[PDB]
Order: sequence, then structure tokens, then C-alpha cells
Amino acid sequence: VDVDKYTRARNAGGKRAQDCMLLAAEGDSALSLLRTGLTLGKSNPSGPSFDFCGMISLGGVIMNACKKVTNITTDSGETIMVRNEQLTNNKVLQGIVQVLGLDFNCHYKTQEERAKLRYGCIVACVDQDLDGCGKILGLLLAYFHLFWPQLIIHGFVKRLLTPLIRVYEKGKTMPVEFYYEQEFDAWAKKQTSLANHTVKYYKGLAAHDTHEVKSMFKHFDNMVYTFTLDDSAKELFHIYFGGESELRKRELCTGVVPLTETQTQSIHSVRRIPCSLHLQVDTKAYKLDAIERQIPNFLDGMTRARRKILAGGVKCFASNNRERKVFQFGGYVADHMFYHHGDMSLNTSIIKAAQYYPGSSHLYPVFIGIGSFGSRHLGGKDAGSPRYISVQLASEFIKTMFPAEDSWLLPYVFEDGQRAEPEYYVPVLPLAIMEYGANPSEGWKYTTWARQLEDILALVRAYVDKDNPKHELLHYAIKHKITILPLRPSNYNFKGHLKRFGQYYYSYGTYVISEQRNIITITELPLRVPTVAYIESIKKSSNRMTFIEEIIDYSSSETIEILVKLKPNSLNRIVEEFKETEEQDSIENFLRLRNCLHSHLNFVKPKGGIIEFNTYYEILYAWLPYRRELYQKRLMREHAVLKLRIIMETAIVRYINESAELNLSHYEDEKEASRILSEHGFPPLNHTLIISPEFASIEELNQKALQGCYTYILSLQARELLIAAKTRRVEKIKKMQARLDKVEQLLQESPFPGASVWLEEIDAVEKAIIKGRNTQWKFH
Amino acid sequence: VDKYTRARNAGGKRAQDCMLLAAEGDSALSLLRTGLTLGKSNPSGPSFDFCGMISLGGVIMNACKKVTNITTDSGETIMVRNEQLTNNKVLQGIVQVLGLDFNCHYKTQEERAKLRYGCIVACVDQDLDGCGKILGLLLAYFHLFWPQLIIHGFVKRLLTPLIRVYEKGKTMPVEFYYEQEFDAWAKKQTSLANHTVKYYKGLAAHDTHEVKSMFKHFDNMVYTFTLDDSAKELFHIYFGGESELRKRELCTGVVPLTETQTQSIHSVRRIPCSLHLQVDTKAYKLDAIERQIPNFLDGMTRARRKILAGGVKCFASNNRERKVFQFGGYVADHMFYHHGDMSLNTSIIKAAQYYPGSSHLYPVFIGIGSFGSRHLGGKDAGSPRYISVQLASEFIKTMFPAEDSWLLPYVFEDGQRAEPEYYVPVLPLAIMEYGANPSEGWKYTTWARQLEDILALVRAYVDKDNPKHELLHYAIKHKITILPLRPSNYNFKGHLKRFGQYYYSYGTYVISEQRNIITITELPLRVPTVAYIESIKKSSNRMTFIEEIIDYSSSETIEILVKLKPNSLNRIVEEFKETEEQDSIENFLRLRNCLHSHLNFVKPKGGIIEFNTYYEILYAWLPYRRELYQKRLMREHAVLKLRIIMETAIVRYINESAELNLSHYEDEKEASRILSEHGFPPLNHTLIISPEFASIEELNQKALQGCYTYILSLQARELLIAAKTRRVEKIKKMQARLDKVEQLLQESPFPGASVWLEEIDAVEKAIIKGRNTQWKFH
DNA sequence: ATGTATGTGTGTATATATACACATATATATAT
DNA sequence: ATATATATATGTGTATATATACACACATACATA
Ligand SMILES: [Mg+2]
Ligand SMILES: [Mg+2]
Repeated sequence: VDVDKYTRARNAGGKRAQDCMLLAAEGDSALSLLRTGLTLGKSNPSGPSFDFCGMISLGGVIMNACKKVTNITTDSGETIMVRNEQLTNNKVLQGIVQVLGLDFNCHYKTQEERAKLRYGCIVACVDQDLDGCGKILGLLLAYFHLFWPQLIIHGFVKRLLTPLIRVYEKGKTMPVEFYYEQEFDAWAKKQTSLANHTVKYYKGLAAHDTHEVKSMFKHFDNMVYTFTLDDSAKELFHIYFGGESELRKRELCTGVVPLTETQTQSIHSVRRIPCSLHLQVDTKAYKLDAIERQIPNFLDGMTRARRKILAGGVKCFASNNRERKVFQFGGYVADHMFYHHGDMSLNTSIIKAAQYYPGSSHLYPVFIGIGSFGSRHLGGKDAGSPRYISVQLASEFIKTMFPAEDSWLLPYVFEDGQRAEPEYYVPVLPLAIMEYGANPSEGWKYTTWARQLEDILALVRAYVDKDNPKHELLHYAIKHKITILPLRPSNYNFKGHLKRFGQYYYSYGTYVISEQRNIITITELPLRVPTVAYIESIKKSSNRMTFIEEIIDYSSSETIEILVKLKPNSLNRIVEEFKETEEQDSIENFLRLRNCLHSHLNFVKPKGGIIEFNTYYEILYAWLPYRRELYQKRLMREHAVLKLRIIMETAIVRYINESAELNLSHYEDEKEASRILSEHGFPPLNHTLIISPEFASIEELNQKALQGCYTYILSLQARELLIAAKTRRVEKIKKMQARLDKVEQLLQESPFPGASVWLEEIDAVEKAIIKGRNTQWKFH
Repeated sequence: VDKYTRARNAGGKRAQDCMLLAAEGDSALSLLRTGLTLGKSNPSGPSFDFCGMISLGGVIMNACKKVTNITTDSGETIMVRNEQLTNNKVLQGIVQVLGLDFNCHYKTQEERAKLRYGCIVACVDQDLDGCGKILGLLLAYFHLFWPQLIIHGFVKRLLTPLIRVYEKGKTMPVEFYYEQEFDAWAKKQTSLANHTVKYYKGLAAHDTHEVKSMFKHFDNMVYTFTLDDSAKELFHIYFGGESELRKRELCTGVVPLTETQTQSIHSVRRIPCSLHLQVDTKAYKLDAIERQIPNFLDGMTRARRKILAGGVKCFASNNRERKVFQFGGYVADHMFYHHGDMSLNTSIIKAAQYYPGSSHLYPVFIGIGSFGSRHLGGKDAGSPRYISVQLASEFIKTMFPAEDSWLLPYVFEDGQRAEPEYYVPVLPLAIMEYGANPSEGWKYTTWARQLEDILALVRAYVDKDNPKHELLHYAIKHKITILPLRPSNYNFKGHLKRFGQYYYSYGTYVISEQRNIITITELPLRVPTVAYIESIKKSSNRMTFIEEIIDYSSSETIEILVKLKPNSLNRIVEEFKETEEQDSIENFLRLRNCLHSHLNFVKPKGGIIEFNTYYEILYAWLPYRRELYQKRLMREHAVLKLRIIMETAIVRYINESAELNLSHYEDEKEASRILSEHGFPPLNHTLIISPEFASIEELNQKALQGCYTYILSLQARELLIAAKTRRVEKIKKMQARLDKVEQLLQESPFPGASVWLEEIDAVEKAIIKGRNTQWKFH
């Protein structure tokens, strides 16, 4: 059959079969670009066309064959390699072995067996972000390595090389092109002003308009590169794409190793790429980026997408907290936070970042959700479409947990030249250990179970507050890493019971036995167990089905009530079949009613890279000093700003008192007015930095403050030359200097500066959490 | 059967005690399954012991257009279906669920107890699409096959709110069920500054306390359909295969509902089918005509007008690119769009496209990325996460002037302004582009006119020194034509011929008998290439003469190459005959088509209008633009006089405030007193300096009745000598402009006759500069 | 040589569907 | 009693698919005496 989304060349499998190309693209918008470009008729006499080029789609992400295949060493000696039934029945790989005419029991070592291919090179036209240049190009290389390495030896697998970033200067008709994101960031941070450049990001090939696809296809054969492999490559394919992760963990801790001048000149001159040198840059950079996207930071407890959602949601609902649809808020946060990915997964994260039900992931959600957001009974998988449902910002919890005057003092993620969101938030409470979570990633796994709220409040109040009895003893335990105050799992919104048997916790359900009608009434499932998955699991097991007649659900939307029915006189035969250990009952062995709480505390740290803890105490002890130094920073910044504002307004007061004697109307322009104001003892000030010190560090704030002009005094309205305005300004100067005395008294106290403000914020976060838990997280 | 939650008692001893809540999608089933499980928060509600769920799958197929009554020998017409209607997966589901039988009639109760449920209950949306269209099609299906169940109370429905309004303080909302009821309500108010209007698009947008208060009163809000005797004619008009009944009905608006009928419906809790079809279905069909047929003034539909308004609002600060889905989120937020996102993004994509043969010859946007080609008909664009749009800023500035948009009637959604009723362009843009749509009752199809003909017509109307001025005025008086009006052959390399009462368009071939090759070098107007090539391969009458067909096309240029089997040209010449209207080779290769028009537009203040020729559309267009120039000049004259009055108090206050000494006074009331005791005029400063949407009556009615904010909010920067000098020359420039405004209010033929000539010239050179740069504006 | 039925096609609407990667604990079905 | 494939599920990503309404000029497929 002609396979799906396939355009053959006119010379496939004929007398000039070997000189034809297959430009295998990633989707269909890329094929739309390739169809646009291979049909430059007389505007490109040196370019390719469909006389010797074809097109086929890779279907998204290629299946890997390096872990769906098995070796069988034959008794003749020569081992054989049998595929899986899933790998045999993939449509994309069946399609491309149908197009090129490949064979699985031909090694393609001589040339009269390589002349029986339908056309003799593959060229992968993929993207340049790490998701497409590193991942699926690596899996394609792995497929051709695992089944026919002789074609990678002789030269059969090729690729284009397109730009990811173009930067256009005003005036010049040649842009500056970049192939990697960190190269752009290193180029851009060295600059001094980027307000005459335009930065374009090209996710996918279909973002290239006409006047640059013509430039890309005047030089088509100039940018095709061919792969070679050496002996140092087979172990790297087994590390990066083999069935064991310990190799991948121990390689994937270290960062990417940059490229030498000889290797770079050799690649950009002779245009061949070593497969191992591709794996040790592009695929490794992909896997580090995937770790950064899919594993939470240990300070704020959230991923990178959810941190963009939080920043864009604080900024979106700023003026008035009116709700919007999920797709409209998603368009906002993809516009203003520089989100460079697809739109469907962003809307899925906005939906799941607002759910609240017994057993949801987030116990303290950022948003209030307005509509239908799914239930326990399908695990939140049955929410509405984003067309229907709405979200708004849970404003007082975000006000108390993430204080707004601390978001000025954080390191930010700069994207495309201007800032997007923080590197990390630092909440008032250790929010990384307060919720649930279970993800895979590259190399590692993330799994947490939430802690009690009162345990965490006891530990933080024991650390900070000086007259709690557990003050110095807790500091001793932080010096020696021993545990004193208990840190239990959370039992909120869960009615079953929890037991510790050795080095793990176990969570149990609740049944209700009856011999009057031989019916067991299940009333609760263990932690984070969906209902219909439990019912189908208890229905598939044939050893358990021999004792039940009918299994019926009567549960409400927030409370479990399952009803089984037993076959007559079958309560007795369960006990000999399903034996009762001390750790679980015979019914709880029978009805699948306990689970183990097994944690994988693998986080990412500031400045990137994995970190791996052994207990929740280690995460708390790593979290506390960041909040300590952030309090010290905000108090010193406030001290500097208050001195400078006293200095500013106690010259406005004397200008109001001396404007009649000064006679400002007599003078000609701003030059003579600034000169006659410099002679009467008015300080030159920087009005913008004093009114709005946005992100200015304290050296920046006292370094460019006294280097301004008299704009603070010259934009005074005649409204405020009145006597009630004088009284108002004098009393606000008195309040500012009283605040300055309070600030310089707060900078000294025990055990560290800013130790009472943080206790006040603990109490504020606690009452906001209590109010939210009472109102079903609606904050009525 | 998928998406079907079986009730516990379906098909048993108490099967007739059971309901089937047929919802419309899957989010609706999420709502209904949330509602039917309030176990002890709703002890008087329903549950799954007597209630099922099933999905209607979007929009129901109709059977009235897909069935045949065939007459047999015995004297009876049996009703035999179609193979397409028989294989519809949604209707197969409900027939298998309810246990219906097609050859039964269910007249007796012994037959009406052989079913599996007791009633079908349509839980549909309350917006006009779901309440009118698919509920009428469900009624039409049950009428066309089993009218005796509509007689005996089998088809039921819920009744939900469409708009809830929440008063501050009070604990009961106001619920409106129709949109025009809320619009007439909200126009009556004077202060809607503290009410929160909630639009509920589908029923899955309903919050938890709202669904609790809707499921405590479930049987309070179910209704039942009663079948009339006049209903057969209404079911044949609205859903039958004859369109002229539907044209003849749907001119006049919806008949309002009386008080006796209202009290009967809300009291005995039953619905006549005819009273439903003449309100809900008719209101839907009028709404679909409004959404799917253009206005003859601006040329654009409702969605494209929202997209242009949101694009002018979005790209105002800088003309920075956005994606398609991000700009779509913007225009769905600020222009109050109440529909899905996929259709809006498709509308933005097709509003940005520009290729030879696209719908728009003068697009609103500049498209950046892959926006499709001639060959697949523009259906080969990118996904909306890839491609970008940008505002074609100077064309939008010249065609739709910004100072005219303050003086237009607007549309209110939910209280706030969203977008105009129409734009009034400088050129008649409704006859300058293409289009081919169906709708309810009517068809829309246009073919664009030459630009030069339209420019000559409008310059003959407006300019008094043009020697075809009074002739054209006589022709407007007596409805005759003088000046030609040809179709647009721009970017088309075939040729056009007028034969009788229509134009035909012809493509170009090139023949060579030395190789038996015909080379097609041009297709007719708006013919996709791959659709043409696959259409020529299905005709086996033509396949017996050709061997091989190869496409060598460019990105924007056609080049098709056929191959003939030997000794078959003479058989083509003698077999496909030649008339004097089309060649034999063009008869063989499908190389002409007719430019056949259906000029059916909507008019202002709602309603269809149907024209006969393009001259009627031009002559209807001209007086709106004329009157709009007159009222913008009146507005400018008023604002200039008021601003002269405002600044010739500020300048003398700068002259006299050195000894007036306002720094001596206590507060602003004493200052306002002493300013009014020296002759300064009280002014409304926030409406003199920014008249946004104030008419001239409320401009000269409430602006001299303000305060002294204009004079008390001056910065001390303003009190210098250079600022005095600049205010003096600015007063001089406003005085000169006021003299020019009063000088050109009185000109001939009508006020503002040279200004519209200048805007003609600016739009024409912007169109030229956009055609030279492939509509990229380099 | 006519009276029939089908059959895509355009814009603006209504409601859905699917493949793949990644780690690890649990569950299921044979084969020494 | 035991190894060994196979299957599933979680979040953040990469790609695509498909049913219905509405009007009418036009094209292709057997019947019509
Ligand atoms: Mg991509
Ligand atoms: Mg609807």
C-alpha cells in the first residue's frame, strides 16, 4: 500500500534509484513547509524538487527498539534477535521499512545488496529544540544502529541543520543565527542594550516564512550532514537507550561537556558528524532539560510550567479577580511568560493546578476552580474541556504564602532578552513536602507523600521563636542531623488508618462485615486510589471472582460506598485461602485494602541539577536558611528606601513653604529652573528609583540615586500646594521615620534579623489555610 | 454502545419508572453524573436507580431529508430510509438503548410497555444552538418515525438558566433564559456597576452550589411535549427538503409570547410542539443567518468583525507578532466571544491567508509562517501553535479611520461594549472580495469586481469637477447604469467572456501533436489544483484517451502535463464537440466555469436583504458614508470650540497665578471659590480632553458643568515661559483648524467632499504598495 | 433519453477521538 | 517451588484524527417507453 502521509519521488526504485532522497519530517506542518520549498520551480534552479526527493512523516516521537527486543542465542552458535509484537505493529516503522524496502535478515554489507533499496539515503528534517533534535533523532539513530549498523558505517542516515534563533539588527539584511538556547543566552547577557534587535524563536519548521525558506533552500545541499560511527559508540547507545537506569543516573548527574575547536572545525568543514559526539551533546542536553522540566524544585515545590502559571496568574488577576476561561488564561500565560511549547499541555496543567477533592495532588491549590473539575471516581480525569470551565486566583492564600514584597528580590529566568519568572519562589512554609506527587523523568523518579500541617508548624515555630522550649535542642539536632519532633504523614480528608511496620508506612481501607446477608460494605479505599480502577482490578482477578455474585457501586461524589455480594456460604472459605498475617487482615488481603507509602525524594536544586534526599527532615533543613537570608535582604532594602524617601519629601515640604519667595514663574525653561534650584540647597534626586525601586539591588539603589535632577519638585501639581496637603505630608514623613526606627530595631534581634515578622506570617498563613479548608477551598 | 451509563432498573419490572437523560457531549455527562450522586445532600432527588445517561454526539442527523416514501401495489406508501441514515452511530445507540421498533406504531399501551425506558429526556444546552437546533432535530426524528409517542408524553426536556445575575448583598440571583430578554433588561438599567453577570455557555459551566440548587428542584423543572394538529406543516417547513418555504417564513422576526400561553406553560407544565418551533427553532435560524451571512456595508460577518476590533485593540502599543491561539484568546476575552476556540482559530487563519485564488483580496492581517497554497485550496496551513499574524497597520488605518469608529452603533454583550454593528469603509468592500457560503434558507456567493471600476464610480459620485458627475446623479435617480463594472481579473491569467446573462472564466492549454502532449498552464477562477486533477481521473470517458498525468506546478503557478495514447486527438475532436462558447479541448479538460452570483446580505438593525446586481449594493452603500462624514465634522467643530474655551483660561491663569497666590489657601474648596470669583469657567476636564463615545448633545450638555480640575491639576513644569509660548501657538493652530472646519462644512455637493477624495487617494496607494510587496509591506 | 438517487464543497457552528517517551512497584500468566 | 515477558499509571512534552447542519450548480450511475 501507499503508506499514510507519503509522497514518493518520481525515480523511486528505478534505474537511478540510488540518487534519491527521503526527507522524513516530524509531522504535517513540516511537510507543508517541504512541499512549499521543493516546488520552487524556476526561482531555484540549483535546489531539489520531486524528481529526486520524497516525503514521509515520523508520527511525533519514534518508538525505541533498544528495549522492545530480545536476543536468542541459537544452538548453532549464531544468535538471533526477535522483535516484540508491539514493535512489529507500529505504523510508522512498518511504513518506513515499506518505503525504503529494507530487510531484517540482510546485513547490507556488500553493494549489490545495498543496491536493492528503493532509494538510497534517509534525511531526517526535524526541529532544532532539544525535544526534536536530541530525542527523536537519537531514537532514529538507535533504531538504525540496533538493526543495520552497516548503513551507518557506509553512510545512509543524514539530516538538515536549520536555525532555532535568528536575531535581526535594524538596517542590516543578514541576521545572526543560533542553533542552541544557552548559546543565545550567553551571547545576549554580554550585550548592553537589546532595544534595537528582534529575537525570533522557531519551534518547528512551519514558523519560517517565505523570504527565509527561499534563503534556506538556495543552500540545501550545503546544510545536509552525514553520520559516521566509531568503536566508542555502542556503549553510549546502551547507556542512553538501554533498559537499565543506573548507567543513566551516573552519567546524567554531570552537565554537558562543550566542544573543542578541532571537532567544530572538522564538522563545519567536511560535514560529517560522529554518532558518539552527537549523543554526548544533543541527547544529553535533552535529558538534562527534561529533568529540569519534569522534576520539582525543593524550595517552592513546583515545576517550571507551574511556576510560569503562578507568575502569570499573579499578574493576570492583579486589577480585579474576575474569572476567565482556561484557554484564555492559557493564552495570557503563554504570551507574557514566554512559554515556548504547545498549548494543550499548558491547558492540562492549568486544569490540574486548580483541582481540589479528596485525594488530589495539590492540597493547597493556587487557583479557585469554577465549573466541573473532575472527581475522586476517575482520578480527576473527567474534568470539563477548557472551553467550559474557569479559574480565578485564590488571592489571600497567595498573598500570605508568597509575599509580594519578596518577589522583587529573587533571581529571575530571562527568556529571549527580557525577564519571565523567578528561578524559584521561597514560601513562608516548606511547601515542597506538603503535597503529593508521582512522576517519572529521565534517569530518576519523583514521588512524595504529604506531611501533617501541625508537625511542620511545630518544627518551624521551634526553629524561629525564641521562647519555645524546643529552641536550642532543635539547633543541636540540626547540627547533628537527628530527629526529635515527629514528622508524620497527613491524614486530612482521609478516614482510614495508618501504621508503621519497620521502615515504611502502610495505609488501610475500611470494610464492614455482615453475615446476615453475606455482604461486605466497603466504605473507604487507601490513599490516592481511584474508585473505578479499583473496581475493575477487583473484577479481573479470577481467584477473587469465585466468591462474589455481584459488585455494585453506591458512592457519592466525595465518599466511597462500594457493595459486594458473596456466593452463599462463602465467608468461611476465604480465611483458609487468604491467610491473615499480623500486618493485614484476611479481608484486607482479599479486597486489596492496603498500600505502602514508598517515597522517591529526588528534586532539582538552584543552579540546576539533581539533588537526592533520604528523609523529609533533610528537605526542611535545606529549606530554612533561604527564608532566613531573604528576610535579612528585605529589611536592609526597606531601610535604604526609607532613608531615601525621608530625604525626598523633606525638600518637597520646604519648596511648598518657599514657592512664593522663589517665584518659579519668572524663569525661562527647565535649565534655568534647575540652576536656580541648585543654588538654594535642594538635593538632586532620582525620582523614578525612589518612587518605584522595582528590582534594584542596594548598591544599585544607593549608586544611581544621588545622580538625577529636579524632576521630583517640578512635577508638583498646584493641587498639593495647599495647607491640608502640608499637614498630610508632614504626618506621613513622621510615619516613615517611625517606620525607619522600627526597621533598624528589627535588624538586630535574636536569633537572627527578622524573627518576629516570620512568626506573624506563620500565623497569617495558618488562618488562611484554616479558612480555605472550611469553605471547601472556595473562600466565600 | 459507548458513553452509556445503564440505569439499575432498565428493562425490568419497573422499566417504565425510568428516565434517560440524553446529554449532548461528555462534559455534560460529567455534570449529570456529579448531580445524580448527591446521596444525602439531595434526599428528594433522582439517582441511578431509575435514570440513565447517553450522549447525543453533537448535532443529530435529520431524517426528513434522508428518507423516501415509496408506493407499492396495494395502495400504501412505505417509508424506506437511506443507507447513510441507517448507519449513524448515535441513532443506532438510542434505538438499541430504548428498544424501539421501526415497523411498530405504539398506538396501544400494550405496545407502549415493550420499551426499556419510560421517557427520553433531552438535557441540552440553553444557548440558542443547543436549545433550538438539535432539540428540533430530535423532535423531527421522533415525529417522522413515531408520532404516537409525542402524542402520549415520551419526549421530555429540562430547563436551565442561560444568564444568572448576582446582586451585591442579596442572596437570590436573577435568571434569564433567553439572551434578548437579558439585553432588554440590561438596557433598562442605569447603574450596573455592582452586578456580576454570568453567562453559562454549556451546562458543564455550572458551579457546585448552582448544581445543588438545580438538583433540589429537578422534577420542578422538567417539561413535556404535546403534539398539535398544526404541527405537521411546521415540521415540514423547518426541516423539509424545500427551501422556498423557509425563505418565505424567515423574513419576519420571532413572534413574542403572550401572557396566557406563558402562564399555561409555567403552570400545567407542558409544551406544544408548534409553539416551540415558532420561537426556539426560528430564533436559532435567524441567529445562524446573522452569524453566517455578511453585512453589505463592511463586507464581513460577525466573527470577522470581532477579530478586526480585537486586532485593532491588541496591536495598538507596538505591532509585535502574536501566535494564532494567543491572539484568539485575546479576542475571545475582550470581545466577549461566546463559542468554541477551534472555529475562532480557523477564522483567524483564513482571515490572514493570501494566495492567488483566496477569499480575501485585501486581508486584515499580515500572515507570518506557513499559510497554505493554491494547490490544496488553502487547507494546507500550519497548526495554530506554529503560525503568526500581525496587523496590516497602514491599510487598516486608511480604510477604517480611527476617528470614525467613535461614531458608530455598538454591540453590547452582558452590559459592556464589544464591537460595532458594522464598519463603514472608505470603499465598498462587500463587492471587492469573494465568498461562497450556505446558511439557513439563503445562499451567499460573490465574485469580486475590478478596483479601477469602483474607483471611477466613487470619484464620479463625489468629485464635482469630474465630467461624469450629474450623469451619474441622474442614473442614481432613475436606476440606470452608465459606467461599467467588470469582474476582477487580477492575479488571474486565463480569460473572461460575457455570453448572454453571465460571465465565464477560461483556463489556458498548450498543445503539441509531435509528442501527444497538452500542457495546462492556467486553471479557471478559484479551482484547486489537486481537486481538479483527482476530478479528471474519475471520469472513465476521459481516461480512455489519456495515459499519464504529471504535475510540475510551482508554489503559485500552474503547470500540468498530460500524456495521450497515440491516435486519439482526432477522436477527441470528433467526439467532444465544439460549440462557439467552449472549445473541444476545453470541453475535454474541464477548462471553463460560470461566474454565478447569489447576492444575499444582512442589513443594519437585522434581517436579510437580497440584491440583484452590484450597482444596487454600491448605491445602497454611498449615503451611509456621506452622513458619517457630516457627523464627524460636527463633532470636530464642537470639540474645537470647547478646547479653545478651555485653554484660554489656563493661559491667563499662568499670567495671573503669580499674584493670585494659590499656595496661601487652605484646601481646594476655598481655591475653587476664589477661582470662580475671578471669572474662570467651570469645565469638565475629563470629557473635553477625551471625548470617547459622547454624542454632540451630551457633549454640549454636560461639559460646561464640571469643576476646576483643569486648572488645579497643573504641574509646576507648565508655569515656564516656553510652555506659555507653546500653549499660545497651540491656541493659534486650533483657531486655524476651527476656521478650516467651518469652511469645509459648507462645501458642495455635501459636507466633507474633499476629505473623502483624499481618503480615496490614500487607500489606493496603500493597496498599490501592498500589492507590490506580496502583501507583506516591506 | 428522462426520472430518479447519491456526492463532495465553502464558513461558522456543535460535540468528541489517538500514537509515542520516561521509572518503578504491583499484578498476571508459564516452566524449570 | 521460580525467571521471564507483558501491562498499567503518573506529569510534561512531541505529533495527528473525525461526525453533524445549511444551499445549489454540477458531476457521475441505471432506468425510461
Ligand atoms: Mg517542535
Ligand atoms: Mg451548546
